[PDB]
Amino acid sequence: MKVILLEPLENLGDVGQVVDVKPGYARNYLLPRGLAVLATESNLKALEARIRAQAKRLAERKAEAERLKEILENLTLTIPVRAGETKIYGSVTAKDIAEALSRQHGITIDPKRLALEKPIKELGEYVLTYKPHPEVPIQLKVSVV
Amino acid sequence: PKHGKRYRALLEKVDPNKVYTIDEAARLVKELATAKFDETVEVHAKLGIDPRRSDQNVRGTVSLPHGLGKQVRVLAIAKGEKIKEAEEAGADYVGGEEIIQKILDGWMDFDAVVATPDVMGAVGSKLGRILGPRGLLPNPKAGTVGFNIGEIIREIKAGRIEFRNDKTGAIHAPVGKASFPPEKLADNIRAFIRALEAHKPEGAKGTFLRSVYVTTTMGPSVRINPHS
Amino acid sequence: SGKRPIVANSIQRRGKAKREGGVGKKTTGISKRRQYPNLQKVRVRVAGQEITFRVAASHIPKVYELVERAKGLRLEGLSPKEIKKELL
RNA sequence: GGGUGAUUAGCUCAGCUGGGAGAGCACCUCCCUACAAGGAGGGGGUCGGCGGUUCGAUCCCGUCAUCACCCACCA
RNA sequence: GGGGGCCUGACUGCGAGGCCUGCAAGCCGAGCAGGGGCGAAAGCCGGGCCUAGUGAACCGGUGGUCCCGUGUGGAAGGGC
RNA sequence: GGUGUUGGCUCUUGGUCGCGCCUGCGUAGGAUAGGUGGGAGCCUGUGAACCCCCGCCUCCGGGUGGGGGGGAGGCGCCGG
Ligand SMILES: [Mg+2]
Ligand SMILES: [Mg+2]
Ligand SMILES: [Mg+2]
Ligand SMILES: [Mg+2]
Ligand SMILES: [Mg+2]
Repeated sequence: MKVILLEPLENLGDVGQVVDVKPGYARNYLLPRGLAVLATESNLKALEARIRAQAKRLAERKAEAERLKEILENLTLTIPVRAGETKIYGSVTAKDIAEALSRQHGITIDPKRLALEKPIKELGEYVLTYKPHPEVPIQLKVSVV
Repeated sequence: PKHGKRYRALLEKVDPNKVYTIDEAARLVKELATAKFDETVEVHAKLGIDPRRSDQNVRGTVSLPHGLGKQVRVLAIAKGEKIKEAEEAGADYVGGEEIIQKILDGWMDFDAVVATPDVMGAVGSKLGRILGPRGLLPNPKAGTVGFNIGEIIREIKAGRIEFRNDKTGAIHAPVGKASFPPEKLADNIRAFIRALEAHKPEGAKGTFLRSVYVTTTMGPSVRINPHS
Repeated sequence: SGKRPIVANSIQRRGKAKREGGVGKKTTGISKRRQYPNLQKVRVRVAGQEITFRVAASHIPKVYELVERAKGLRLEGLSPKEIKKELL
């Protein structure tokens, strides 16, 4: 019986590979226990359209970065903040790093989608690693005075 | 010593289980064999029957375009006007029933039968059991058929072939001779099976096909695919 | 009874006997006998509860067809017997 | 008909996947004992006939014949 | 009736006329052609000196046959 | 008995048909010569013979093979 499973039981294969099984193996086991589906022409091109989505979805969410990767890196970021002259008075936070784009460069980027475990307290034209998607690592240029 | 190391030779350059095309393939079979100063055909093929079922003994004769080559001596045996009309070639200096003890103790160097079943009462007594299964007994369908023997000792120069299929299908085309061009090794497998496809055994549940191979006295082996 | 999408049932069609021949003649022996389908119960879930089907082995998956059809179907209302009836 | 099987002395019987037919009982006699135990000699066979392979058949193979078992095909 | 020789006429295609008799049968049979046996020829040979030694029809096997053979060509089955 | 109801996991066993492999034992005759048909060369200097291990069968006689530095000859003709 041609049926596809969704939990990789290392006896009939990994998820995705349809397999012919004895009907009883499917009648009194899989589908009741939520292991497989009767892959009909309806339930074929059903989920076949699904794999026609996510496998193609990574494009309006993937290349959308590259249309900004080799663009965003071609810029600086300046955060004028009164401070000491070898260590900042206070700090600069990723949460606050984002709106620095809004008060100068007018771009909306996500906070916690940014590699910065701790805040920076000393100056220097430093460069960070922003993430718009865990696939296209972009390095971000910043500076404080 | 053991088994030899050249046997692990020519076969690596033959591709055993394949095709070849048989006919036009014999032309490089010529450089396959490379035996001594000769070559044979060796067809064999084992029947799909049983040694018994009454007595499907089977005998016959073959044609063969050119012929054999060397000698079988023949010698033969009769009494009267028999060898009289048969001594231009294969037979010579026979004598009579005062010589057969040269079979006993005189001249030991004999082969080929012809002759005529005219004095069987004595050879069926003296050589009636202790000679035959080598490939003898005057017999009929074996070069011993009355006055018709007149067209036989020159038919040696044509064909022999004893249809002794026995327990093992057997049969064996032995006329190649290598240096007899390759033509004498190319245009006769068909005319061989044409006489082999003759008085076959009758009533058998199976096939009349096996192996065939076509090999020399010491040539390669491993199948061929028999058809044409 | 027979019931179920098979719409199958029992038939009385005759069972007979003939001692062989054909190269001579063939005998006779008759009687009337009953033929039955191969109906068996069929368990299935459908979200809530189970429900049995005295269906024949011809049209077993038709239920699994029917079930796999009843996706976006208002299936509940606390009505298990009524569900089977509503199964198309 | 289809297939499994036998059959050897007078008898109940071996022979071994091929190579001079044999062990018991019965029959004749000789022994030690008078009987019957028990030994030694000899006779006894168409391996059911007929054939084919085999150098060579009790055995390999194929019909007959007298059985025995099982499944019909007889208008 | 007892011996010997040569043979296959215990042929094929017909077959007038008749015995018996309800039907079906059964029985004898001269005559011709094809071809043959015997005998020098006349001639005889279509089983046996005779009267008993047998089985309608239905069904089916085997061998031949200018036959029929389903839209047509083979084939399958049938028919003589 | 077979099959659908009837599903997962596993151990083993018989046979059929090919392949790669182990054998083939009266005397005589080196000797343990399955059969048939050819067959005089065959192997060998990319490797033989006198020398160590092992396996299988075995008729104690050996038949068959993967192994060792050694490196020029050994079986077949024929006889019997
Ligand atoms: Mg000759
Ligand atoms: Mg020819
Ligand atoms: Mg019912
Ligand atoms: Mg029939
Ligand atoms: Mg059952």
